[PDB]
Amino acid sequence: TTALVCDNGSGLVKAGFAGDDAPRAVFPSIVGRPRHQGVMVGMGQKDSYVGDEAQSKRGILTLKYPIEHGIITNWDDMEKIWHHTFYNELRVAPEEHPTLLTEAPLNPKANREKMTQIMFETFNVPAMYVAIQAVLSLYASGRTTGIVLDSGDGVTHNVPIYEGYALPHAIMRLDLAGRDLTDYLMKILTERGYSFVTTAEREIVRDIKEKLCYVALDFENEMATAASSSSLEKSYELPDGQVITIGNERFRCPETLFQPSFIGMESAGIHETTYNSIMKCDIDIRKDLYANNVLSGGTTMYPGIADRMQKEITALAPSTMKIKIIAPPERKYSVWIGGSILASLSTFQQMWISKQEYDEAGPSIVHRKCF
Amino acid sequence: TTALVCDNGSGLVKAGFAGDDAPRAVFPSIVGRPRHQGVMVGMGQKDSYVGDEAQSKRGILTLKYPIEHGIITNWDDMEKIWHHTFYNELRVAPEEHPTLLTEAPLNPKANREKMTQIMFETFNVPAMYVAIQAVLSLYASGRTTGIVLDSGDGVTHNVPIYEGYALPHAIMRLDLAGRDLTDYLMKILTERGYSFVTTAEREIVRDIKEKLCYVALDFENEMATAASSSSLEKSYELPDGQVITIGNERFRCPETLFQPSFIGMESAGIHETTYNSIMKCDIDIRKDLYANNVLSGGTTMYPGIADRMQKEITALAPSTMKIKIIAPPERKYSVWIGGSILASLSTFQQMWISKQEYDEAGPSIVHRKCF
Amino acid sequence: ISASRKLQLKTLMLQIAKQEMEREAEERRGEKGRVLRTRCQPLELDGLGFEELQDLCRQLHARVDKVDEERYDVEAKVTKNITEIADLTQKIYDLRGKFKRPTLRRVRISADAMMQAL
Amino acid sequence: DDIYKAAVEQLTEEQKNEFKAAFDIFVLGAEDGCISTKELGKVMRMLGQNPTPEELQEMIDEVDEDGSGTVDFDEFLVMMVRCMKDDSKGKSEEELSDLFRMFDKNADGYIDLDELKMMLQATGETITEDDIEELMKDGDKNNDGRIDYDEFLEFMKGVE
Amino acid sequence: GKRQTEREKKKKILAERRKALAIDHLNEDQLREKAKELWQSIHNLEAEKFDLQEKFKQQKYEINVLRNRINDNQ
Ligand SMILES: Nc1ncnc2c1ncn2[C@@H]1O[C@H](COP(=O)(O)OP(=O)(O)O)[C@@H](O)[C@H]1O
Ligand SMILES: Nc1ncnc2c1ncn2[C@@H]1O[C@H](COP(=O)(O)OP(=O)(O)O)[C@@H](O)[C@H]1O
Ligand SMILES: [Mg+2]
Ligand SMILES: [Mg+2]
Repeated sequence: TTALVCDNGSGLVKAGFAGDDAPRAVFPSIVGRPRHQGVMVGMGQKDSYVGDEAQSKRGILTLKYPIEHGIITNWDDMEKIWHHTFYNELRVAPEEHPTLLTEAPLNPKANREKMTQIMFETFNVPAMYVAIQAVLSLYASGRTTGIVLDSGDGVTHNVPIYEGYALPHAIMRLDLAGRDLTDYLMKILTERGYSFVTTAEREIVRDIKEKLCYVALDFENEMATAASSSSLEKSYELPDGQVITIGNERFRCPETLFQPSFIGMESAGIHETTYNSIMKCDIDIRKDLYANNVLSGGTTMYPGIADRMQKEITALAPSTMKIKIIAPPERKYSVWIGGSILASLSTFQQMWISKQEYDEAGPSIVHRKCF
Repeated sequence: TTALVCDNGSGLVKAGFAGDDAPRAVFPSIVGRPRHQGVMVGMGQKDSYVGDEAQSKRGILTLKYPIEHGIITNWDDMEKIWHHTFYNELRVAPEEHPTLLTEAPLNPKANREKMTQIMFETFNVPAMYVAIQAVLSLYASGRTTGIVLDSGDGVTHNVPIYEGYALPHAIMRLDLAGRDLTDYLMKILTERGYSFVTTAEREIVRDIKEKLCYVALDFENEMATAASSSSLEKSYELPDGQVITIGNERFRCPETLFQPSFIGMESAGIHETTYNSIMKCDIDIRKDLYANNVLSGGTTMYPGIADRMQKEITALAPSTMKIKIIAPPERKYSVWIGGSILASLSTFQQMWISKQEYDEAGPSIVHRKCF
Repeated sequence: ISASRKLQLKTLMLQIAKQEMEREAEERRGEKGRVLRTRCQPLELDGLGFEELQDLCRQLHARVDKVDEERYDVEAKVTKNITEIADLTQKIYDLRGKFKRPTLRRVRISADAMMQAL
Repeated sequence: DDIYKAAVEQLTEEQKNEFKAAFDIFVLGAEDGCISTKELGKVMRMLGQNPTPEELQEMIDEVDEDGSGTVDFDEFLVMMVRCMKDDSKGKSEEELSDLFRMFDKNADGYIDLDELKMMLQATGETITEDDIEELMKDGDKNNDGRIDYDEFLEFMKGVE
Repeated sequence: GKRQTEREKKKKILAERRKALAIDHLNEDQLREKAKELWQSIHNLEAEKFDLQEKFKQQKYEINVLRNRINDNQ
């Protein structure tokens, strides 16, 4: 039979059968209970709208993501999300399909063990396998080397790989991602008068960020230009009218990636953690990693980031090496495409964690040889 | 058995069995004791004529409404009105019929508790339920969202509802209604020479208001036109002859709705309390409320109000949203039609306040789960 | 186009549909019996010694546990699927028939000829 | 063809009250019961009955084609009784959906015309002007290339 | 993951809450009767299992119907 390539993610759940080009169903991972009282009788009001249904009734819900930073903080809601994904968005019972979840690097063990225990006890799948979210993104590019920066919505991690041999001592995981950029944008919009507070209006700020923000090639020059002319002010229409005008908030929101001091984080930007991740590698594979830097994940879709990052790394790196940044147009679904490719391989067909194996060793089987 | 859908109202009591199209008996709610001495013996003169009987002998009575502004100020008279409604206008003993009263929003608790205590002790009904007068008017329109402006004769209230979930923090109740318009019309008629003082002549002024007054599309232009031409002066024949001619009093009486400063009230008109009630709602359901504005209640029957209100709201609202005002021809009985529909539902059949429940918790049961 | 055969055609279609429903019920029952026989083998109770009964009932009890697991699984499945079907049916009705539930009325009946009585 | 015909052959007094009321409205005695379809519809709307002009116009297009303006008692009574809602609510919606899913073998989210033709020929009924394309004409509302159970209701709702 | 109640119920039904029955401890006639009871219970319950599979069929039919209706209407 065919395998189910699910990809929990944090912000958008992407799923679909193995062997295709794009995920079949992509929908936000939010579960929102209603918060008001409700007076109409017999309206058929449910107790929790999940997935894309709660992005249409969000006016009277309190949306809450069940995955904070890669890790899962609310297991009941995550179980509800998985149940919805299997039964309503794909309509395939899990009793007859292997599953291939994905997990960020350096995550707590208990999260992974609970994930496998749920998949084997509640949904009762035949066999499931957990894979690191960066190796798949390297599969999708058709490479076999390269250092991949997978800046998702929950957590940004940077896994270097050479000739198929991952370097476990050079993984640099940073917890700045799309959600923190949304919060920072929502916080700097208040400097013009627009106040978004409700958890429903966070979605509106996310839409503003997606449609308007861009990464500046040079930050100081843009700050000077936006403060003199008015060629940058782009307007946007809220879900009820009252258009708003975003000035130099456009390139200040995604600039947080390269200067995490804006949101008070100490660490260095995504332009310098890649160079540090390279320098921890051996001295003889640094040229190949320099030449095959891969971008993935949703948050790396800002217009103009593949040039800013290249300029920064070229500034840091030695002058002789060639710096090349692979930015495929299908960046958002790169991890899932790689997952489909991996699940479609014949050599991989014996790596699944078969159910009888789980019955013999318990949920701690995932840390064992079947990784 | 069938349920009795009574609707106390303030000015007209509307009642009838559940499941029909129109109330069976509609009659003014006035109780008038005779005031003169009376010399004929054996004429069979009663001590209080209630309902529609006191609108024919009103020449020698002192009519007094038992409901001032939604609240009930004279419980003995209200009990008399209910007794008349049950026994003479419907001729069904209440011992064998559930009842569904209606109550304005934000009313004193003691009023509701006394109402249920009367219905359970004096009339001894099997089960009664109290419902908010705006949710029913939303039932009758066949919608499930929308913000309903129910401008009755006692009190005007504006309850917004979305997807069946009422928003309790956005109810704007204003105490200007048909009765204050009658008093203001009676007060401005004195500018031509016609003086109505007696409580019986208030009924004549009410008839004048119903038959002649209309809401102007633009107030200043109408004031200028009525002051130059004479195309507006419509005449009306009193109950004894001596026709009267109403000039620009025609559109000045109902204009008080949009400018409550005429009768000295501070608050804003019904055109601006609706917009304020909308703006208190969440940012994502404002479009639906804009598109589904519902009118109900008797006082919204003035010829030309559904255009004036739409013009005013379109002036206030953002230019992109579409403003639509639902004004069904059966506006007056909209609340009662909705009450019939609600009482005819199967899902609602277990929400009644059964008598044994009242015996166990006292009259304060109404504030509890059985709302 | 005559309204004459509308009644005959709809009655004939109702008869055909009823025959189809009863036939489907009968064939479902027969298939269920066959699947039951091939799953739970028919009970043999002849010439059996007590030890043979002990062993057979032990096998039956192990099978009882196994099939109880199977059936509580399919019972949770059917419960969840029924709930989901009801929810989606009500959602579909809301999208389509919510505007029509109020329209269910018994109106314009008495007041039509109850105006001159006053 | 036969349902209202049977009902008239067993003429009930409840309907007979209105029938004879409209008769004395029409026939004043020793008449042939002409009662033209135009006049019949006029009176049907007049005497407080169902004011549906559609059935009246159907009769007018259908009756008094003789050129004498007279309307025989048989068809006049048939159209009077069928003007009123004579149906047992057309069975049950869920039950009829099961009937149609037994009818519909494709289960492609709808049912195609050919399945309807198969069921119709299984019924074994006579064919007339309301055949062949009348179902096609009525059911092709949005012309979705199919006759769904919802489309089948739109064509001939209230199947009894 | 706060479906501990759900999966704990699953395990309880499959192992504990099932008719966990000591059966091979009975008189010859008694043990035969108990075996007959087990056999009948399996038969009736698997008939119910077939019924649930048929309900899965009907639910899938209605799912397909709803999908087609949604697509045609939107
Ligand atoms: N076109 C875009 N432009 C800018 N940011 C985007 C765009 N699309 C998505 N994002 C950001 O990326 C996030 C989605 O990232 P995604 O790759 O789905 O995370 P995950 O790894 O959990 O799947 C969104 O929250 C959004 O903030
Ligand atoms: N046709 C009409 N035109 C103008 N005003 C009307 C009309 N009918 C009723 N009214 C006003 O509405 C009042 C009746 O309102 P109603 O809806 O009966 O109040 P309640 O909510 O108490 O039932 C009357 O007092 C009258 O002033
Ligand atoms: Mg990701
Ligand atoms: Mg009212």
